[PDB]
Amino acid sequence: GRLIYTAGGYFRQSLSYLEAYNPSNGSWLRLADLQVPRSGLAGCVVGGLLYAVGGRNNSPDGNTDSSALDCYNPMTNQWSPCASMSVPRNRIGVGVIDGHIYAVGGSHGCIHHSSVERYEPERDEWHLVAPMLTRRIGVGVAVLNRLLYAVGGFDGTNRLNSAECYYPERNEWRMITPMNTIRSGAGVCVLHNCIYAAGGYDGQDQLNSVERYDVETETWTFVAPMRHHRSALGITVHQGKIYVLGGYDGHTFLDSVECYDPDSDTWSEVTRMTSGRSGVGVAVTMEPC
Ligand SMILES: CCC[C@@H]1CCCCN1C(=O)c1cccc(-c2cccc(-n3ncc(C(=O)O)c3C3CC3)c2)c1F
Ligand SMILES: [Cl-]
Repeated sequence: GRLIYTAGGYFRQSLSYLEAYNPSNGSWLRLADLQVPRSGLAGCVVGGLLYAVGGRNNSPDGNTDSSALDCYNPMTNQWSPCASMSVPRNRIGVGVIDGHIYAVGGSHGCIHHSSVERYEPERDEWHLVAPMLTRRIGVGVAVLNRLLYAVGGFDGTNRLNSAECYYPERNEWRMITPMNTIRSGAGVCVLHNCIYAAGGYDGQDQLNSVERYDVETETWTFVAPMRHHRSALGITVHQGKIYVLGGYDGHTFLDSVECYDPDSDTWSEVTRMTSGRSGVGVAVTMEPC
């Protein structure tokens, strides 16, 4: 079976937790801690390995933005460092295309990045690619049909409803239709032919709303809202269903995990994380041993 891995996050300070949830039986497993606490990171999987990318260690002894890439092997339950990115990237978004990891946007202190870089596991090397048209931190990233989408975020001055697409063979970014909602620190993922954007912060309030972009019609449509308003949520897809994990609702660091069934257009509570946290990294891969 395949598990939903949550890495890092934030509650009082940045966290080192790695925990795995099994939708088939409801169980949570605590696995090997990250070597360095981090929130505002992203997770992804390549070749069955789990990668934790970017973030920041918010800690009583100082705050340090992360350029780190670290690899977790479920076969061994061990974290291994990989090559670091060109720059620290807190509140990062990532996407995988053709076995390569794209790191998108994020912050380094007051620097809000438009830059983008690509990691090649076989070479353990990062290389910069074309920058986005917009500086974006708290950016949602997804991949559909081997194209990379950057959705919403914060540009240093304003939260954004805008979104853009990267065409790898042209090394070029182009704007797409903006969302109907300003969203920073949303969860963004792909399901079927659609890019979903769930929650986020609009400048005044945390959001429960969810909308999706159909690449064939170039339009965004709202679907059913989540049960919990949330920003800095984790999101992933497991067996054709969207899962959202944790985040902040303006009041509480949520332990709520919700899942979306596109066929019934309904959200339901599925489990609680072992403790409330925001700004996790999430991805799906095989069971450990
Ligand atoms: C010291 C951190 C406090 C912070 C902010 C105030 C509320 C308590 N805190 C969090 O819960 C938190 C902690 C770590 C990371 C994140 C995190 C993750 C991804 C994206 C963004 N992100 N990126 C742009 C924006 C924006 O506001 O436009 C955000 C916030 C709307 C989410 C933020 C956290 F939110
Ligand atoms: Cl932060």
